[PDB]
Amino acid sequence: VPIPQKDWTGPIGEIRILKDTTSSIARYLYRTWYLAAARMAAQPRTWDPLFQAIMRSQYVTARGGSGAALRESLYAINVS
Amino acid sequence: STTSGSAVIEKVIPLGVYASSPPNQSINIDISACDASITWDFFLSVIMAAIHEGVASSSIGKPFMGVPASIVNDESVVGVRAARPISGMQNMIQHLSKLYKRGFSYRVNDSFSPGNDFTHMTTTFPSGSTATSTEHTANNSTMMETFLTVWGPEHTDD
Amino acid sequence: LVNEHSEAKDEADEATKKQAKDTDKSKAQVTYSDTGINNANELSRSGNVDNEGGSNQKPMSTRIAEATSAIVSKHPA
Amino acid sequence: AYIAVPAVVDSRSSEAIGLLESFGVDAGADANDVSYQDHDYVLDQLQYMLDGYEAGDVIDALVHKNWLHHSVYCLLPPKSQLLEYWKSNPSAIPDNVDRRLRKRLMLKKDLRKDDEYNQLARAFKISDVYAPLISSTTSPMTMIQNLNQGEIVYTTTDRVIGARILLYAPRKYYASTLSFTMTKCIIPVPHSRFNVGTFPSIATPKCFVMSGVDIESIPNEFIKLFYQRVKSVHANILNDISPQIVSDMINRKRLRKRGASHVDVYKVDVVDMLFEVVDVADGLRNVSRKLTMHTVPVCILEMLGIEIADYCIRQEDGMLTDWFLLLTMLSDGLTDRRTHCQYLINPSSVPPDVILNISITGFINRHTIDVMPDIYDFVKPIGAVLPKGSFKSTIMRVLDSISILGIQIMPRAHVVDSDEVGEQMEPTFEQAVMEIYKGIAGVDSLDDLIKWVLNSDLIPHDDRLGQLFQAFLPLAKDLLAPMARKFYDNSMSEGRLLTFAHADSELLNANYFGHLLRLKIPYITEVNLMIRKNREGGELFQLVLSYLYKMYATSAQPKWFGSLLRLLICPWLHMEKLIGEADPASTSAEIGWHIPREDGFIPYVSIRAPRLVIEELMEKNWGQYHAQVIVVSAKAVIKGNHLPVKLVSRFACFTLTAKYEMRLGRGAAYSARLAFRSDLA
Amino acid sequence: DARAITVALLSGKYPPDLVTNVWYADAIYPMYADTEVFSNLQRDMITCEA
Amino acid sequence: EWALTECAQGYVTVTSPYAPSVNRLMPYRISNAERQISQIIRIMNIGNNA
Amino acid sequence: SANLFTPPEVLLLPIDHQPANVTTPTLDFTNELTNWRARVCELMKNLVDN
Amino acid sequence: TVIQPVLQDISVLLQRISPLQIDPTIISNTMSTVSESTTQTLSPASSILGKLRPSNSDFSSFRVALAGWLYNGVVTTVIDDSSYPKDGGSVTSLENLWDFFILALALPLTTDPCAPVKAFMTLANMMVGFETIPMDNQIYTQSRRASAF
Amino acid sequence: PIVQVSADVENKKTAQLLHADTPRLVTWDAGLCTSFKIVPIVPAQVPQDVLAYTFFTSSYAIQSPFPEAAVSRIVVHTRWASNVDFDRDSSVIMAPPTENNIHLFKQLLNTETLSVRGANPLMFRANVLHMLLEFVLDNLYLNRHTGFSQ
RNA sequence: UAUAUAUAUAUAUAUAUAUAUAUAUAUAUAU
RNA sequence: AUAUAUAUAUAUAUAUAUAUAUAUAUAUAUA
RNA sequence: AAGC
Repeated sequence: VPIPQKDWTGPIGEIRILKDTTSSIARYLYRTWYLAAARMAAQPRTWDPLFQAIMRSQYVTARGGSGAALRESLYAINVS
Repeated sequence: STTSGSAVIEKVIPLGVYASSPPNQSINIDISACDASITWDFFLSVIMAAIHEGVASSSIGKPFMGVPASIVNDESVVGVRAARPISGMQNMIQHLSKLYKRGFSYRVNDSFSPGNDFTHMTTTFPSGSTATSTEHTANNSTMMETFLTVWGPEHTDD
Repeated sequence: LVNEHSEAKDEADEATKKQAKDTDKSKAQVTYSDTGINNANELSRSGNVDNEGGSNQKPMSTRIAEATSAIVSKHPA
Repeated sequence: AYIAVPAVVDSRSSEAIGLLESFGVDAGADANDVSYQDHDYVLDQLQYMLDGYEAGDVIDALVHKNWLHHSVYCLLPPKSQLLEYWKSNPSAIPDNVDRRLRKRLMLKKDLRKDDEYNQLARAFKISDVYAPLISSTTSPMTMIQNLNQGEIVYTTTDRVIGARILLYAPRKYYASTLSFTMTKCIIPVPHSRFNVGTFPSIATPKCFVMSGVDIESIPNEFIKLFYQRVKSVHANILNDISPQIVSDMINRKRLRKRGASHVDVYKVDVVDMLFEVVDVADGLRNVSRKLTMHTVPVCILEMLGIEIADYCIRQEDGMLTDWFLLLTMLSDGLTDRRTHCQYLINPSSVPPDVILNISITGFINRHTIDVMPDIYDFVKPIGAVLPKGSFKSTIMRVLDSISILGIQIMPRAHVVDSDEVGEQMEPTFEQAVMEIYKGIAGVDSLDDLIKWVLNSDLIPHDDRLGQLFQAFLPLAKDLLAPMARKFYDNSMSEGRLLTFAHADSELLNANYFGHLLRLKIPYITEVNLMIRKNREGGELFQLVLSYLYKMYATSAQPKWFGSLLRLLICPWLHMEKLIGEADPASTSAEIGWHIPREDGFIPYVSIRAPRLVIEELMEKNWGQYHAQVIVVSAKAVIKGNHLPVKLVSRFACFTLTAKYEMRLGRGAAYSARLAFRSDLA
Repeated sequence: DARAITVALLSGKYPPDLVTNVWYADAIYPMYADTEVFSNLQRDMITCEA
Repeated sequence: EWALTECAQGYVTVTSPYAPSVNRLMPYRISNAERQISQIIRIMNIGNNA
Repeated sequence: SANLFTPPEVLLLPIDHQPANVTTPTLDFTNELTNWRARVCELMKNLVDN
Repeated sequence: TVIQPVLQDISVLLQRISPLQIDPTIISNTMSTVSESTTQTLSPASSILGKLRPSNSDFSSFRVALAGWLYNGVVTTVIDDSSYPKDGGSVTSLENLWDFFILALALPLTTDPCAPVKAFMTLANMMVGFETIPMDNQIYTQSRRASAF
Repeated sequence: PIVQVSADVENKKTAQLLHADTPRLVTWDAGLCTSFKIVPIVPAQVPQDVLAYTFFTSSYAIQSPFPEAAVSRIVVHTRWASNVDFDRDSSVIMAPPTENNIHLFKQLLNTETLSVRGANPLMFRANVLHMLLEFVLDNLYLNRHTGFSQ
């Protein structure tokens, strides 16, 4: 049972806002993620430079990352 | 939601021992092929929009993680098509939405099979990313709550 | 066809520039612009307005051209 | 005189291209009257500034910049490095410095442990020497005002906007700064009577602004935002002027080929088309509606003759004419000019909202837009998704009959129909869909299903269609998807193809490979079905099928179909204006897979371009990409990565599709690398 | 948050050498080059007109 | 300039020319009633929403 | 003036305002909030010593 | 542009006819004093020299000022606002005091009819917060910029 | 078709409150301050067998302030001679009465009307009021001084 | 034959960067 | 007093890059 | 190639 196509707004870049008149159950999922994002972004620790540094360093590990594909992807736009 | 590992010591034994003991009863629920079941059709198109919208206020005009702010086209309202500044998180959301809509490009090099290597286009959610387990848990809880609150009460009469 | 206020300001800049050249220095010691006085209401004579107070966005001759071209009559059929 | 236009302007490049008459301003005799200011670096500075400030206040500050007044920044090093710089070559110290510090700096001693220089340095700050300073805690308005009067503005940070940036002491001293944007080295322009710049300023009561009211039509994002904000704040103090006004003020006293350089072919000019739907059913007329067409390239309008007069768009058959289809096909939809909602076209001649005759009125906007959809990183097969009832046959037929420059772009053999997957099974998908009805209680025949699901107004009940989808989806996802997967896998082998589908989820579930495009149409597709006679299971079945596919599709905004045809056609049509006379032997090229044992070579891409461009293409690493060719009807498969688009050019319009064939014997699977086998001349 | 407000009340300092009439003259100067208020006035007029 | 000087509490000084002008048109003065109407409309928007 | 329930030009505060008479401020303990903090500290001190 | 050559050319004429010679070193050598090292770097003798900048040898401003007297009815000589103390200044700043001194001593040479008032107010501006005077106008305060008069 | 949509999701009250678009108050018109146009209806009976063609003024190619026709009528056409800088995009234009003008009076509430040649009389007043409002709105301009010549 | 634009080779002037060598001063270790 | 290491100042040489000028060659346009 |  899919979400009706008549229940979306115009695009904002790539995203598309979901209306509130929808009969689908997706509305509650949208509301939950909405409130979650709002509460997340309001935390002052989010803007602390150390927190952002920790998040950046989290995925910097000694394990593989498919670097080769990265390399030709960058070469595709003439960057060495 | 727990965060324990697969070492037996760090899990919640009390939860299981309490749940199994009568007169309590337990229901075991698992999602088959969970990663393959989360695509742009239903989930991603909603979660991405919700995250992008629920961040603009508390974050307007600020860079993040090295990602800067940018400007995007606006078409939400009918007729009026304008431009709109977005924060660093919203820039990341736009790019990640592009990636999610396109799919994924898996590269294979079968070492046990000479001449078996190619590229496979797929929409399955990645397993190697940092957002896998947390996202799966969040959607699990949200869908269960939605069932218990709205859909389920409206679909049974006993 | 430049605004009178603009010309008053633009002329001020040129005079200041030649001051610097005359005294072989990058920054002029005496300037005709960026003074304390708020001389905003200043006007300078420009080629934007004619003697009738009208806009010179179309030359006198051309205006006379359209004016008397509408009165002419041609030899009959 | 200053005029701001809604496009990026550069001192050297924008002059070579007819930027002013890319809008419509004639400017016949140059006479060194028009001048251009470089604003690209200003845009880069704006983007950099967006990392620390709101967009609105930055734009507001930038508006007050006087572009006819010359001034420039002067980046300085950090304080500690500034002193040690003054120690070396103690001949640049300004006279404003404390005499004690100046005397101590010329001491010629190492000053490592002076213990008196230390205190002097500690109690020293740059502002003591340089009056106007910016220290990363300064509002942009302050910077704009400081550049407004004075020639040199001193700063200790590189995050500034408004003008160029020069260097103080050599680069060795600057360690925190790494950006190479426009920071001029230690090494060190008049104004014409008219000046053209991208930005619009209010520093003067008569700095003019171009038409600029077509905010939605501005291609670039940053310029669009800038213009929107400017008119949303200072709407009442702007001097709006039209292209005709500019032409007059340029050619007042005088009125009574872009030289020779590299030419891009993906920059096209488009105009808004205004017309109406005059009804002449009797000897009299009507003015029923007034509509607008948005993105119509000028090349098409000049190609097929379009004047302003009383055009009829139907032939004796009763359906629409081909040229009207193409014209509506190249645009971005229609819009009513009274109510600003979207408009859709009724194809059939059914009383409600018929269109038989139209009358053009005029063309309002004109601007140059890029044509590259920007999702074209690699040369890949293309898959287009259109709803059922989208004139597929007519579009295919019209496209096939295009032989512009001896190449016959988009041949019928290089396109695959949506229904082609259907007849791979001996019972096609359609009869299985027909037989679905047996799985529904209370329905005994397909006709019963039709009258059950529709409400006498050809509308699904929005609930019964629910169980129709319930039954139909397993059929699709269990039968059509795998056969589609094999079909697409084989289809990729013959080479690049144009693929049509009905819902994108078909291609997604089939693991389709290549660029994916969702396109919509400015018509009522549903009405296109029931008029089309000679249907198999009845037209109403086709309507229900179309509804099922539309419900099957994903949630994604489909672009206008014109975005594809524009890329397919316009670059070639433009290039014909340049190459239509030269010798084809020199101005032609060919890219293909090389296989050594005359010599094996199968074409991949066809290139047409001027001689200089082809010569530049000749020296490129075409051997970097490898594929496996098997065998006239040969076919190959690429390993590794596909060919990036920029390797071809922003010039040299090429062919989007290709079919694999060997030109004049055992079956071989040797190897392949592609070579620039274009030509000798 | 009570904690934050208490921290603010307990830990406020001035710049080492403060002269108010100069500090404010320096700080306020840019912000009265903004013409948004007049635009708001015109918007307010149109509202009642409509 | 009088209004701007007043609103800045004397911390900012601005100047105006003193000579025959050319009758500029700067329509920015409206009655208090329109401001109150617009203010009320604006209140009713944010009604009961944080 | 867009004031509705208060006279124009008037801005209310929940703290008594007392204009400063010098431009080179120095520490001083004659304040409402300083007295409030002192009284609270004294109350706690009495509570401990009970 | 019409005026500029006339004033400038006369100024050069005065320079190349007057017996007066401008030798900045008279200021320099007569200071020949400096405060000691252990104490804070700011010192009045060093501070004034930096403000004067004796090394610079341009005096067109002085030479032109004389020529301005002959054409009072068409050109008004004034002191550039950049010469006034930053943000009005204050008497608490050693640097601002020298700004007052230089500015006050030079005003009588200009043809500005409002020169005395500017000389008065500029001290009042610096004096705010220590010394208060009554002001008739309820708009204009004592903190009004001096260059505006 | 034309059945419309009014429900709107309005979470962006914050954007409205923080910044509102300014109205476009001042606009300049350099053309004729008129909205009424005289149009010919039937071409003049020239040449004829009664009066020689040498009598008529048109035969000498003389411009006339008024149409030279057998029948002429007055038609409202807002800003038909104006030359403005900013367009208010609310023009009211009719055709000569020999040409049909029904579409103007069915623009407001005839969403149920089927025929293209018909209109519902009961919304005539509403359509007329809308037409008058647009007539007023399209004429809000300030006359501009261009220049003269003796 | 003359003028203009683009590319290549050589020489002169200005700026930046790197390396080497010599001398003087200060600190540490050994005789 | 001698040797080794580190830091600062001055001088000299070499190499590379960018900008301007001069000379020759090739391609295109104009007389 | 070989994740979180």
